Amino acid sequence: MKITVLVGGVGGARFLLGVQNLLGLGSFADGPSKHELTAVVNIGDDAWMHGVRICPDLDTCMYTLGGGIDPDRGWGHRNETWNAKEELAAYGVQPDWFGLGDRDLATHLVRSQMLRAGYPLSQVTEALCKRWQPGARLLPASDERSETHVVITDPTDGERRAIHFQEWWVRYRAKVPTHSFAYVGADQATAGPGVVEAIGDADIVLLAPSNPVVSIGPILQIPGIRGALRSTSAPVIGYSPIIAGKPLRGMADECLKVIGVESTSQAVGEFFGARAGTGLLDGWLVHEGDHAQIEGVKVKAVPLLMTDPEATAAMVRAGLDLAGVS
Amino acid sequence: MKITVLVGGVGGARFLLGVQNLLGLGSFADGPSKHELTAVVNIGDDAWMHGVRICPDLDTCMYTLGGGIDPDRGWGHRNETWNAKEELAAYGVQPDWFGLGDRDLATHLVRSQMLRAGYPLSQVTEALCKRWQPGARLLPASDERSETHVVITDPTDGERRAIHFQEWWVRYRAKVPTHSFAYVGADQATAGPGVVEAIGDADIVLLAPSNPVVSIGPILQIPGIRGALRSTSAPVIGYSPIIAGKPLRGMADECLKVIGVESTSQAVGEFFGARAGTGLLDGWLVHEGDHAQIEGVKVKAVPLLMTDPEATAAMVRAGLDLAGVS
Ligand SMILES: Nc1nc2c(ncn2[C@@H]2O[C@H](COP(=O)(O)OP(=O)(O)O)[C@@H](O)[C@H]2O)c(=O)[nH]1
Ligand SMILES: Nc1nc2c(ncn2[C@@H]2O[C@H](COP(=O)(O)OP(=O)(O)O)[C@@H](O)[C@H]2O)c(=O)[nH]1
Ligand SMILES: [Ca+2]
Ligand SMILES: [Ca+2]
Ligand SMILES: [Ca+2]
Repeated sequence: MKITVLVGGVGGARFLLGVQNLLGLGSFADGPSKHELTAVVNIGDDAWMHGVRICPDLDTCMYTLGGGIDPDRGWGHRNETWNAKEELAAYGVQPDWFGLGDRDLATHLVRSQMLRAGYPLSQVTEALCKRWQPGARLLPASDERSETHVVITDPTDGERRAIHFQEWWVRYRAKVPTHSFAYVGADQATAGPGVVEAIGDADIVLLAPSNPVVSIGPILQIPGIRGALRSTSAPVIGYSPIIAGKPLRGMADECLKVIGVESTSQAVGEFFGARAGTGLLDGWLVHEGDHAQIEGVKVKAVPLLMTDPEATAAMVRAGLDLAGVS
Repeated sequence: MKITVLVGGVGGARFLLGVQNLLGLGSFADGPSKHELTAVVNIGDDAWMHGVRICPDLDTCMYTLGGGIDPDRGWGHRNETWNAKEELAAYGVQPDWFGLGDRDLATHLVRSQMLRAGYPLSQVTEALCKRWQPGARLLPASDERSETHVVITDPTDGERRAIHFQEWWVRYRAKVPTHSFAYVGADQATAGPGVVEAIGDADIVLLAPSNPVVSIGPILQIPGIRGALRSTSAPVIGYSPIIAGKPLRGMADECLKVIGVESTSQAVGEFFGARAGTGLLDGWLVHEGDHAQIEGVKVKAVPLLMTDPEATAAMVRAGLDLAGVS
């Protein structure tokens, strides 16, 4: 009755909604349910901005599962203003690095106050979730700092520099040469409380169809997490993030391009690799029409579009079935 | 050429406007400036709230002189939203009695980030004033903490408790039994950069008609400040904050009664005292019709209402005339 999903970004929050819908959790619950859902959440995008600690992936899961996301825009709070961001721009600090809405900042004020008072991020999340009540256990992949940076050629002096992923995404992406990722702090981090337990005891471990390099990937750089994934008796089912068939055939993933990986279901599959060898996957699900073949990994094409909680629920069901878990 | 004024918040900023209008400074500038205005600003109400440092008196002066104060509000940004505050409330956090505005939060966020990075308050203030361009030098009375505390009878248990001025002023509105004030940190606080020099090199020092107990008084408890005022070659001219029979906005009547001082123009003058003896004053201006007399103190009744910058400008000149300053 126990599911563990590794998540990051808007895509990860959407996948958890599918999981909740399938198992009657959170907003989809009718009576109190038979299953518990644990999310291991990326902290690679977390940063200190304007003296406050911002954790996007944990916040997006928490807001999404708590029913706080504006349905029209698809991100942020309902009835959101950006007045504090406006005054910051007048002050001269750069505030486009993250949405930084007024309602959003309240979360940041509360979290930063707890962190300064000695509460670890996992407990900070528990405290916020008492209000949001997402219907899932949102575990930060670590309580220690592990921030995704991008190494660029700085155009002001030609030097290699690491830039926080969020600054790279708004300002430098596609505008200067970019050489690699750095996981600043990862080597000094331990897996967050209950993360290795959640991976160890699960009936199944699901990799949401999030960005492989910068959403799932950074979770894997946290010491101990990869080991828990390679050892657990639970089947490990991955979902491909590559959806073909778009107008003009789509665009390659920019973060995959940094590490030189093609934007195909086959390449992302090899990226995570086979548990039978040195990799992470037992199963790899791809969208209708797509193909992959990887020595040791069971691949199945099924509809992989998170159109709505009901479509996402079907996708989760295809994961359980391919694992052989009920 | 050089004016130094000691100020509180709304009263202090309004008086500073009169000085600027008289001397063509700031928003009143109309050609090359011939005088420089320095404000020594109360830091007694400064507090850490929701993890950010609030400097009310410094901000009011800065907002007012910078044209960012909605006239109807009297303090705070114009077109101000309280969304973040509403969210803070949704989260169940304390203190819930103290409203932080969305536009106002940006000031606090920038100040807090800089103070935590090792910047002193004087440097933070100049940094903030580069945007606002107040047309005056806003000197925090100290860069060290010097916070006004209040001894009350707590109405929930009948026990004596000390509380920060913000709780006394904002939460209870001075309507709880109040026994004394404490200037916690004043003896340990060094006079802020340029504050002693501003008092020393001034042609005239003006005590603005701000709260005497909780606005001007707390400045005078900073050991260096009091010494400079009785030491400086400049005449020291004070303005009574009490208009006999004319209740003025604020709680100067409540704060005077705590220290056992009568609410009359003569009484506040006596509180500040005469430089000829143990005091600070050379001159004391009271409203037309009021009668006062302090041995060693030149007293003159003049129109003392800050209805608009021009009336205040007159009030400034009445100071200069009574001093004998051009
Ligand atoms: N398979 C699949 N992937 C999706 C779908 N919607 C979004 N994605 C993936 O979700 C990823 C979004 O990155 P994510 O880790 O969630 O961070 P985000 O940009 O904040 O959403 C993209 O790489 C997409 O390929 C979907 O319906 N199906
Ligand atoms: N003489 C005089 N005093 C005034 C006038 N308007 C307000 N005040 C005084 O200004 C004081 C507030 O100044 P201050 O302490 O700087 O304001 P706060 O910091 O916002 O409380 C009040 O206690 C009033 O007595 C006026 O027109 N004339
Ligand atoms: Ca299509
Ligand atoms: Ca004040
Ligand atoms: Ca000190």
